[PDB]
Amino acid sequence: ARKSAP
Amino acid sequence: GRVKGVTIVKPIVYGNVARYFGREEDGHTHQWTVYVKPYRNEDMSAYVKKIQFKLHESYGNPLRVVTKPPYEITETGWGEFEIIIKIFFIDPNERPVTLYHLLKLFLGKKTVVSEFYDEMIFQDPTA
Repeated sequence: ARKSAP
Repeated sequence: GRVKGVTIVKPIVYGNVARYFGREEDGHTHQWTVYVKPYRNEDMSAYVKKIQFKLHESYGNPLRVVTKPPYEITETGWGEFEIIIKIFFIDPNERPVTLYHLLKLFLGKKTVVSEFYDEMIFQDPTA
Protein backbone atom coordinates (compact mmCIF):
# COMPACT_ATOMS: atom_id res chain seq x y z
CA ALA A 1 0.00 0.00 0.00
CA ARG A 2 1.09 3.61 0.59
CA LYS A 3 4.02 4.54 2.77
CA SER A 4 5.51 8.00 2.29
CA ALA A 5 8.59 9.75 3.60
CA PRO A 6 8.70 13.51 4.20
CA GLY B 1 -23.16 -14.92 18.48
CA ARG B 2 -24.82 -11.82 19.88
CA VAL B 3 -25.37 -10.90 23.51
CA LYS B 4 -28.68 -10.86 25.38
CA GLY B 5 -27.81 -8.53 28.33
CA VAL B 6 -26.24 -5.39 29.75
CA THR B 7 -24.05 -3.16 27.56
CA ILE B 8 -20.63 -1.91 28.64
CA VAL B 9 -18.81 1.09 27.14
CA LYS B 10 -15.04 1.06 27.75
CA PRO B 11 -13.38 4.17 26.30
CA ILE B 12 -9.89 3.79 24.86
CA VAL B 13 -7.10 5.85 23.34
CA TYR B 14 -5.01 4.69 20.41
CA GLY B 15 -2.31 6.24 18.25
CA ASN B 16 1.44 6.69 18.29
CA VAL B 17 4.35 8.66 19.60
CA ALA B 18 7.43 9.21 17.45
CA ARG B 19 10.84 10.82 18.04
CA TYR B 20 12.95 12.18 15.19
CA PHE B 21 16.58 11.84 14.14
CA GLY B 22 17.00 8.27 15.31
CA ARG B 23 20.53 6.26 10.66
CA GLU B 24 23.88 4.83 9.54
CA GLU B 25 22.91 1.21 10.23
CA ASP B 26 19.78 1.33 8.09
CA GLY B 27 18.89 4.91 7.02
CA HIS B 28 16.08 5.11 9.57
CA THR B 29 14.97 8.55 10.75
CA HIS B 30 12.49 7.90 13.60
CA GLN B 31 11.65 5.66 16.52
CA TRP B 32 7.94 5.27 17.13
CA THR B 33 5.52 3.43 19.41
CA VAL B 34 1.93 2.61 18.38
CA TYR B 35 -0.42 1.78 21.21
CA VAL B 36 -3.91 1.24 22.65
CA LYS B 37 -4.66 2.14 26.29
CA PRO B 38 -7.83 2.78 28.32
CA TYR B 39 -8.94 6.39 28.63
CA ARG B 40 -8.97 6.01 32.42
CA ASN B 41 -6.52 3.51 33.77
CA GLU B 42 -7.83 0.00 34.40
CA ASP B 43 -6.60 -3.54 33.92
CA MET B 44 -7.73 -3.91 30.28
CA SER B 45 -6.68 -7.62 30.53
CA ALA B 46 -9.99 -8.14 32.32
CA TYR B 47 -11.55 -8.34 28.83
CA VAL B 48 -8.90 -7.88 26.11
CA LYS B 49 -7.33 -11.18 25.02
CA LYS B 50 -4.77 -9.73 22.57
CA ILE B 51 -4.25 -6.79 20.25
CA GLN B 52 -2.80 -7.09 16.73
CA PHE B 53 -0.89 -4.31 14.98
CA LYS B 54 -0.69 -4.93 11.22
CA LEU B 55 2.20 -2.90 9.74
CA HIS B 56 3.20 -1.97 6.19
CA GLU B 57 4.71 -4.74 4.08
CA SER B 58 8.13 -3.02 4.17
CA TYR B 59 8.43 -4.36 7.72
CA GLY B 60 9.76 -7.84 8.14
CA ASN B 61 6.90 -9.57 9.91
CA PRO B 62 4.19 -6.91 9.52
CA LEU B 63 1.80 -8.74 11.88
CA ARG B 64 2.60 -7.81 15.50
CA VAL B 65 0.62 -9.18 18.44
CA VAL B 66 0.65 -8.12 22.10
CA THR B 67 -1.26 -10.03 24.79
CA LYS B 68 -0.35 -8.23 28.05
CA PRO B 69 -0.27 -4.54 28.97
CA PRO B 70 1.02 -2.16 27.88
CA TYR B 71 -0.45 -2.83 24.45
CA GLU B 72 2.29 -1.18 22.41
CA ILE B 73 4.66 -1.91 19.55
CA THR B 74 7.88 0.09 19.23
CA GLU B 75 9.77 0.29 16.00
CA THR B 76 12.06 2.40 13.84
CA GLY B 77 11.25 3.49 10.33
CA TRP B 78 11.46 6.10 7.62
CA GLY B 79 7.87 6.38 6.52
CA GLU B 80 4.28 7.04 7.48
CA PHE B 81 1.61 4.46 6.64
CA GLU B 82 -1.73 3.24 7.89
CA ILE B 83 -1.69 0.66 10.71
CA ILE B 84 -4.62 -1.68 11.33
CA ILE B 85 -5.25 -2.34 15.03
CA LYS B 86 -7.51 -5.33 15.74
CA ILE B 87 -8.65 -5.91 19.35
CA PHE B 88 -9.70 -9.48 20.32
CA PHE B 89 -11.71 -10.33 23.43
CA ILE B 90 -11.43 -13.02 26.08
CA ASP B 91 -15.14 -13.82 25.61
CA PRO B 92 -15.42 -15.79 22.32
CA ASN B 93 -18.80 -14.28 21.41
CA GLU B 94 -17.60 -10.69 21.69
CA ARG B 95 -16.51 -9.93 18.14
CA PRO B 96 -13.18 -8.16 17.48
CA VAL B 97 -12.79 -4.41 17.07
CA THR B 98 -10.80 -3.04 14.13
CA LEU B 99 -9.12 0.36 14.37
CA TYR B 100 -7.13 2.22 11.70
CA HIS B 101 -4.34 4.64 12.53
CA LEU B 102 -2.17 6.74 10.26
CA LEU B 103 1.29 6.70 11.79
CA LYS B 104 2.67 10.23 12.09
CA LEU B 105 6.44 10.94 12.23
CA PHE B 106 7.20 14.60 11.38
CA LEU B 107 10.78 22.30 11.59
CA GLY B 108 12.20 22.50 15.11
CA LYS B 109 10.34 19.98 17.26
CA LYS B 110 11.51 16.38 17.58
CA THR B 111 8.49 14.52 19.04
CA VAL B 112 5.00 13.92 17.70
CA VAL B 113 1.94 12.44 19.43
CA SER B 114 -1.10 11.50 17.30
CA GLU B 115 -3.78 10.12 19.54
CA PHE B 116 -7.45 9.30 19.14
CA TYR B 117 -10.37 8.60 21.45
CA ASP B 118 -12.75 5.72 20.78
CA GLU B 119 -15.11 3.49 22.77
CA MET B 120 -15.42 -0.31 22.84
CA ILE B 121 -19.06 -1.37 23.36
CA PHE B 122 -18.87 -4.75 25.07
CA GLN B 123 -21.88 -6.50 26.47
CA ASP B 124 -21.70 -7.87 30.02
CA PRO B 125 -23.59 -10.70 31.74
CA THR B 126 -26.86 -9.52 33.32
CA ALA B 127 -26.10 -10.34 36.99
